[PDB]
Amino acid sequence: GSMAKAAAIGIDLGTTYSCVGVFQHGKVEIIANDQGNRTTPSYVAFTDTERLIGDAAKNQVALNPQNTVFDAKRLIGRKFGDPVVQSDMKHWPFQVINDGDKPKVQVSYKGETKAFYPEEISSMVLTKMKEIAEAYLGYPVTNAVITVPAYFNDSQRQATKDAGVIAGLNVLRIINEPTAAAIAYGLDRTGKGERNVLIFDLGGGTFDVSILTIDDGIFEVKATAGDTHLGGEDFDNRLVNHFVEEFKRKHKKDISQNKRAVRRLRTACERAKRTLSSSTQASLEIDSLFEGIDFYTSITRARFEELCSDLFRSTLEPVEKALRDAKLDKAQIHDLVLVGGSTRIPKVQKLLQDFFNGRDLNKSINPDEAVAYGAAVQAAILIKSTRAAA
Ligand SMILES: Nc1ncnc2c1nc(Br)n2[C@@H]1O[C@H](CO)[C@@H](O)[C@H]1O
Ligand SMILES: [Mg+2]
Repeated sequence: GSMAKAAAIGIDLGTTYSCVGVFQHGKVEIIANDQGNRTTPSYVAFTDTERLIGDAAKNQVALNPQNTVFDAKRLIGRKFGDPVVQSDMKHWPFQVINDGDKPKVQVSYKGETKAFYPEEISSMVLTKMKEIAEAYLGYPVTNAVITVPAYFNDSQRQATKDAGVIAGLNVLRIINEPTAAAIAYGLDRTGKGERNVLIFDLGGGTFDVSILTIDDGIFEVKATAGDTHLGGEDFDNRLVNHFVEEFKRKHKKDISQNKRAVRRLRTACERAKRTLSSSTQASLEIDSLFEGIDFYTSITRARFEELCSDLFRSTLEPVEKALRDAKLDKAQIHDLVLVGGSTRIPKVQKLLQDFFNGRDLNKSINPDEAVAYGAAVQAAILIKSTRAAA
């Protein structure tokens, strides 16, 4: 009669990390990749012999910075002359070239110089997310919902669809990331009446606040605000500067000019930062960090909180701005939703909860997974083809 239909997938195509989910048996499964990771780095690396995507690309970045591409989402659908592009290029070790006022990333790959459009790099990330899903489902996947930031314009949305098409995916719909996080919590399934929802999205490099109004399952974006210069990497930087100073005090040595030592320090700082979200202190243990000196130390959650105190407080400025733009008072927000791994920081949670006079934060769906979760819920809804009974 009618053959069983393959599941459709939800993909959060993130700036730094991507995530894939599938809605089956009345629930979402966020799919781990073959290294056991529930999120995959949005990285693509090029060598003389291979094209590596995800963890394999990020894990070899230290010695191949010129040919390992990341942050293509910051270039997608933008003109080469866009001031955002021009500023971002100064921070990237890979080459960005001008092709008819359209940026392309240029690398050494399989014996040649090759340039790729941002949508081609994103299609490579989407191919890896599709393969992650197919390894779990055990059959080919065709249909997907892909998410984008609410502030993406028509060109940025079309370039994201183009990336899905290059990857061999049928793009069911491009949906906003804050909308997908709200869908993950069923905030569009609460019946008749208006609900005001604030999405608090703190990423690796950027911070976004969105205010949505939901009325009978219909979403309206009421206000967006944020800080392009606020993310998890800024907290890592504060710990790096702190430990560089500590090594100077303790051993009378400045490590800051050995890239390997700085990199090993930063990698350790990011893990210590994650431990501090669950524990009140964390050890830092690096063997032969510089001049054969073992660096065995610790940091309390209180000291880390003091180090990033101004940065954590600054998340409340875009919250207040978004509320003024939406013409709403904080008491009028019905639901608060946390998105991004950096939102696990207890002090970040406390500052926001205190701002909203003790209100509960929706954080039960892993914040680095909520967007893919909502996208998977929507993908299953979009492929339904029920014919009405008489
Ligand atoms: N448990 C956690 N506590 C604090 N931070 C975290 C945690 N988990 C993740 Br993931 N992060 C950070 O989220 C960002 C995602 O690009 C990176 O800066 C990660 O370091
Ligand atoms: Mg995100």
